[PDB]
Amino acid sequence: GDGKYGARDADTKIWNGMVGELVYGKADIAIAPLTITLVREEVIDFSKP
Amino acid sequence: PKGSSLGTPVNLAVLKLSEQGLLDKLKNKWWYDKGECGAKDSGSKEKTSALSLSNVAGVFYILVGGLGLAMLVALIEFCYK
Amino acid sequence: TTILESPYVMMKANHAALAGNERYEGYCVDLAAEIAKHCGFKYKLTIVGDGKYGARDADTKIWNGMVGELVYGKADIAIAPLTITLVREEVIDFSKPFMSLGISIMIKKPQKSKPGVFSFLDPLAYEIWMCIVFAYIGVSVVLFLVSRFSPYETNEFAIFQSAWFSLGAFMQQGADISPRSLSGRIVGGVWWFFTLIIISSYTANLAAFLTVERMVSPIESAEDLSKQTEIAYGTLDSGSTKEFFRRSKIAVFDKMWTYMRSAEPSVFVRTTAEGVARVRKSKGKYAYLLESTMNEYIEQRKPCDTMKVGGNLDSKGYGIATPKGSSLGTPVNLAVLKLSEQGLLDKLKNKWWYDKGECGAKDSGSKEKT
Amino acid sequence: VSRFSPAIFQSAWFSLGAFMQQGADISPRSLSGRIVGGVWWFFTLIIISSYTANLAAFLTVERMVSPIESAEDLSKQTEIAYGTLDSGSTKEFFRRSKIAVFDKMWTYMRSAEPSVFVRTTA
Ligand SMILES: O=c1[nH]c2cc(C(F)(F)F)c(N3CCOCC3)cc2n(CP(=O)(O)O)c1=O
Ligand SMILES: O=c1[nH]c2cc(C(F)(F)F)c(N3CCOCC3)cc2n(CP(=O)(O)O)c1=O
Ligand SMILES: CNC(=O)N1N=C(c2ccc(N)cc2)c2cc3c(cc2C[C@H]1C)OCO3
Repeated sequence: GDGKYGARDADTKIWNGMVGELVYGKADIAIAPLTITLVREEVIDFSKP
Repeated sequence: PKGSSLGTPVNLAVLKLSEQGLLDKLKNKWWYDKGECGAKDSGSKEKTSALSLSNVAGVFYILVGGLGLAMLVALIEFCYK
Repeated sequence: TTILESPYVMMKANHAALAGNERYEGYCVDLAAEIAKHCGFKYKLTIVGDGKYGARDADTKIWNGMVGELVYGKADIAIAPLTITLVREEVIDFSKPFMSLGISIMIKKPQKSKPGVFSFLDPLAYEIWMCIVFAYIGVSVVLFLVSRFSPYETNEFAIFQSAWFSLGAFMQQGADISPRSLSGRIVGGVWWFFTLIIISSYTANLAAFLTVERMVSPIESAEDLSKQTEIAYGTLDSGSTKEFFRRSKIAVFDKMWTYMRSAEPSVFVRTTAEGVARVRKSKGKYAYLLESTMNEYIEQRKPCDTMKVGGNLDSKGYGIATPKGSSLGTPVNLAVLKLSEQGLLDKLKNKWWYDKGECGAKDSGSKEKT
Repeated sequence: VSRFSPAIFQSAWFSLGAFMQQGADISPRSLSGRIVGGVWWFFTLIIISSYTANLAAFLTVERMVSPIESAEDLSKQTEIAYGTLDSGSTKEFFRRSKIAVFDKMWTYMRSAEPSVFVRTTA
């Protein structure tokens, strides 16, 4: 959506981007250059780099 | 997604593609093969080890020009009987 | 469980004194202490059996090493530099990689002093030295014509004698000419200025390289390393480094692999120390391919004559191996990322590679160019 | 290459005038003497050029030394050692310092062989 990366908002605290689409079940997988970070490993799982 | 069926198979497939060499092959395919600058860019064997030819060619040109002017002078000298 | 290898896990100077966890020091010991701080658990450091890495046998098909100790429940976790591979992910779980690596080239540090007859002409060029004689003969041929003196008036002609006079300009400052000559005055006038600029540039450039001695002569590229046979290059007798060149799809690594397979003498060595010794004894004529983690450490140790040239070739990494279905898997998987984002992993890397490295920066400035 | 038709003083006095000046022209003017003096002038030219160039190299590497009035640069060099006292406030000050300069100095003094610390000030 609108070219958003896996990022969690600060005010509304809503996950937007590929991680957001995976959290709310809108998508099944995200084969994209997504950096593995601790903030995203908590909500969605990551494969080996 | 956490608890999805595709997690482990993709986790293993990434390692399978990296150990086979397909990931590096795709990297070289879409980065260097399709790159407009295929070979090395602006890279010489070594960055000015000595002196360049264009650097002395000007002195050589002023030498040739002086020799030509001296030939002209000799041409007007022998004609004077 | 972890393997005793330099410098990841090393025994202290007083290993016999005291007991428990103080007997070991290194990178993985600080990493284990930090994991126990960010996860909270009592940990006991144990050495792997007879120093075996994570490898599955071919005949008996028995897992030996750290991976084996986790499979049969002999150990609970393996904080050790274990490479993440597909064959090991099937049996035991892996945490995110805490350090990336790749196969690199190690060569001896090149010497700068190069005395000899081949270096006196280097300050100018291969072409300028061959052009100064062309300018000299171009001046001699003009001296053949500009040698015209006043005779009452189809000439006396100049043979043999003209070349004699012409040869004089190369020795003396130039000109030579004939007395009371109008055109030779300017022939030698431009010649003297030309040779003056030439000698001035020669002396100036010679001074420039007696103060700035850099002399970086390695190609620094694997593809040109395969395109030359003077400096040999080899890997290990057995291991993933050799197998990577074996099953490689890129034509560069295939050329390197054919070169190493049809190598006389054989470029492969049994141990890593044999490759390091061959690099240190060949005086820059041998190269050794090995993982970058060991290449950098050998470069950071005495006698500092080894150097890691170029970059990595493949993308692999070390990760903490956890047993399948263990409680510590996910907390360690998250703690690794937490330590990487804080910067403690890179801080330990700089601590145990460069800070404690025998090869210091060396005194700033200084005078070693006599 | 001179008159040698069989002690000769003629060819013993001409020799030094070509070593000094530039060329090889005396009373005789022979081409063979030109090629004797032809390589000599180039040889001595290379010699004087290299002498002047190296002299510039030692007038350039003599005034590029750093005296260093700043402690930070004193820590960046290891030929000239620097130390404090075995016990006192100076050593504890280098111990509990938050600036990376004094921390580098403290690590240098802590991992010093031979020991840079002394018992007394004298
Ligand atoms: O998983 C593996 N991890 C490894 C880790 C290391 C080290 F760098 F020490 F950590 C080394 N060495 C490199 C330098 O020489 C001494 C041992 C070998 C490893 N091997 C064997 P390979 O098959 O030759 O790669 C593995 O299999
Ligand atoms: O309050 C303090 N005032 C101090 C005053 C002086 C002096 F300069 F002589 F006045 C000295 N010396 C400097 C040269 O070495 C001989 C004695 C030490 C002092 N110390 C000990 P510190 O713990 O090493 O600083 C103090 O504690
Ligand atoms: C003791 N000599 C020495 O250390 N070198 N040789 C000189 C050199 C000095 C004098 C003369 N006459 C010729 C060469 C040289 C020439 C160069 C150059 C670098 C040097 C420095 C080293 C190789 O880079 C390009 O050219």
